[PDB]
Amino acid sequence: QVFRFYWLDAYEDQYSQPGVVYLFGKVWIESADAYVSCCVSVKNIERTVYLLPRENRVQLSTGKDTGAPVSMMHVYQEFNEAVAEKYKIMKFKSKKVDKDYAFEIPDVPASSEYLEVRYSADSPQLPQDLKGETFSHVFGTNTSSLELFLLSRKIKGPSWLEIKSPQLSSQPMSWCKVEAVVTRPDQVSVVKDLAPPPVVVLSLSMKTVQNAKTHQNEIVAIAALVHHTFPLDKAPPQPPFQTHFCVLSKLNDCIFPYDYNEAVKQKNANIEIALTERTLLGFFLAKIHKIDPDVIVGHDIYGFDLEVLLQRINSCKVPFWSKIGRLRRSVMPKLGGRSGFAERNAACGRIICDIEISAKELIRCKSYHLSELVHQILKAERVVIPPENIRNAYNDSVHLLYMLENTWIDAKFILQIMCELNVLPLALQITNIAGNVMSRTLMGGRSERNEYLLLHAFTENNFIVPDKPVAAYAGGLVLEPKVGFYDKFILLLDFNSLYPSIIQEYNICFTTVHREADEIPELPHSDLEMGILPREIRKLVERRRHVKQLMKQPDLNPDLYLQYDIRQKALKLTANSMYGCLGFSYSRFYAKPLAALVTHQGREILLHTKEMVQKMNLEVIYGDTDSIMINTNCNNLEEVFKLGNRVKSEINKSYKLLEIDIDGIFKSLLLLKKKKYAALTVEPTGDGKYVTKQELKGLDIVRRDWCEL
DNA sequence: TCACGCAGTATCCTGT
RNA sequence: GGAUACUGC
Ligand SMILES: Nc1nc2c(ncn2[C@H]2C[C@H](O)[C@@H](COP(=O)(O)OP(=O)(O)OP(=O)(O)O)O2)c(=O)[nH]1
Ligand SMILES: [Mg+2]
Ligand SMILES: [Mg+2]
Repeated sequence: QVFRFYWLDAYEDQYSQPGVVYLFGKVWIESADAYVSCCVSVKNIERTVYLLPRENRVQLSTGKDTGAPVSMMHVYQEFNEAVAEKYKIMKFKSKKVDKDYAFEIPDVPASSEYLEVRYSADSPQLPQDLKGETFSHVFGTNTSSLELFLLSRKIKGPSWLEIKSPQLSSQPMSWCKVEAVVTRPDQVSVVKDLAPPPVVVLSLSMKTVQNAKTHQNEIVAIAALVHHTFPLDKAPPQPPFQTHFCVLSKLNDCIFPYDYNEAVKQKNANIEIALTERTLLGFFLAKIHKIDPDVIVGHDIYGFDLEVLLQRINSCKVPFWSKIGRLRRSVMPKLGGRSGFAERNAACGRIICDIEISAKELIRCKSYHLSELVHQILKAERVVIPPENIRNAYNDSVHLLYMLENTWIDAKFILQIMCELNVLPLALQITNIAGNVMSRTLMGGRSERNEYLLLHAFTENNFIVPDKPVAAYAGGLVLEPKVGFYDKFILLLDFNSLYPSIIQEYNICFTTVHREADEIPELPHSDLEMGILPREIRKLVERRRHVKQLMKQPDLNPDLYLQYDIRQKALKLTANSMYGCLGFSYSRFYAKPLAALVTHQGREILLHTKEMVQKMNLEVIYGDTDSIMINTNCNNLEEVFKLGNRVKSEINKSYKLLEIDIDGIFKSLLLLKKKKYAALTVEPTGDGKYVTKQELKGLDIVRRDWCEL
């Protein structure tokens, strides 16, 4: 009876079905002794709102303070008599909860006794600014259903969930193989310490042609590579694809060169030849339904691939468009909108991986075209089929087969790139750390991840989170450089996780600093307890540190090492974003004061460090917001290292959690301008010997807007 | 429906 | 005064 399944994606429709969340994932079946797709519909996720009592009764804001003390009974009576009837709410359940609060709404105390009202999602929605006579504010009016489910059930990222007493479905509701319905959200729980299951993956590449008359792109070939046991916690499987399927359709005008039959006969039996685009799209939809991939990967999938797929399906009236997704629906989502949210909805329940977004997030390249990505990652050369030659290729069997094989090779390249960067395992790790949905993580961006991280952190610690929204401050300090050429060892001292360590050390948090709705707030007292933001930051930092320790293992494979490096970078960025969102205008946690303070402290720190170095009678020639370059004026490497250690210790002696380390020893330096220099980093091998590696920072030579020559 | 912060260097244009 | 790029942290 207990349904144990691994959940990968969640989809909700705020307008069609209120209070229903469609989780999708994998379940284990002994009859087939394998893993099959499952769709669980959590129902009746009741709206929860919090009412804040007033200290003194106010005559509907007309007579102002009246002097009558207000208790929870007064608030409940006011809600039951006036608000409920006015806004057409039939049935609700109310209780009292003591909750804390520290955010950007004034007159809301730190810890207050709120009245929590729970009522179905079918009823209307109370206004945000609703003010009565006993309560001064209402929180949670527009909270989404998925957010409520995830936060209430403490679900963070893909994981194993147990459902008690599942129910079947009166009629089919999904294209999966197993379905269940949960009548309450309390029946779903998370079970920890279990391995992720394998997930099917389909890498697809399309080749189209632009019909000038309609200016609409028409599909002529599709290729797909499918793996049925792709892991989410281990290295990619070699080879990266198990099976494949290719479909080729004749254009609306041209005809085959009277030899396609023999060509396909002698080539292979896995190529399906169709005569009309309708048949091609139908066969593709049927194949997608049969394979049932949990991850669909491609290049420009959000931009061109899926948009053109849906457009052609609509134009050709191909039956059963919903096969492209995992939920059976009648009305297509509206074509348009920013990014690919319409495309995401069209493929609801199926994770979509655009290697362009992941490449932009993970690595840096001059261009993110497929050719450049293959050149830089896989180190291979990809041939390009001119757009004007695809149409003319329908004149010989050899050329058409070559076109189809080119599409196949493009799909293989996409899958190989996906495997190389560890897009999927890294996405899973980031999602688990943050707590968002995996599709959101793979769509790119940083705001959502930190938003959900802080949401979970605050909800777990008995807080009322804000309501979703419906050069502004000083930054770092860049010391004036002594531009020139230095032929002696240059010692670079860099701080470790500067801003996160500042947040931890000085205890900068929402609940610690006293903000007032553009001046730098005072540092919080040292007699308080560590807040939520510091603790979370610490966690992230520790994760990164552990990864670095792994990177330090001796005799490690190159590729694996690189992977670890990428991971480190990701985590660092996450922490930095946890800082930066504090000054993000459109963030759910806009706390510009706090961020300002952070930066200010950083500046102070740098200043102090510089002063100390000068008190040691050394020379300081550069520094960018956490670093100092010292002209050792020496040529004995060992001695330089000694000095490093010395100053390092000295600096550390002033701080508890902050740390400074030797970020590099430059044999020679060419310091041109602020944030523009070159050097020969010294990597010691042992016995006093060392190798030199060229390093450039900010020079035009490392910019993409100049001719390669 | 979206989207991390700020400091800094380089190039180019201002008619109806 | 403005506009367009992309480095640094
Ligand atoms: N908001 C934001 N801030 C950043 C980003 N990159 C760097 N910073 C800021 C915050 C960092 O604490 C500060 C110091 O830069 P670093 O590159 O030396 O990183 P950090 O010291 O945090 O760690 P590390 O020296 O690599 O161990 O610069 C970023 O991508 N976003
Ligand atoms: Mg640093
Ligand atoms: Mg000026």
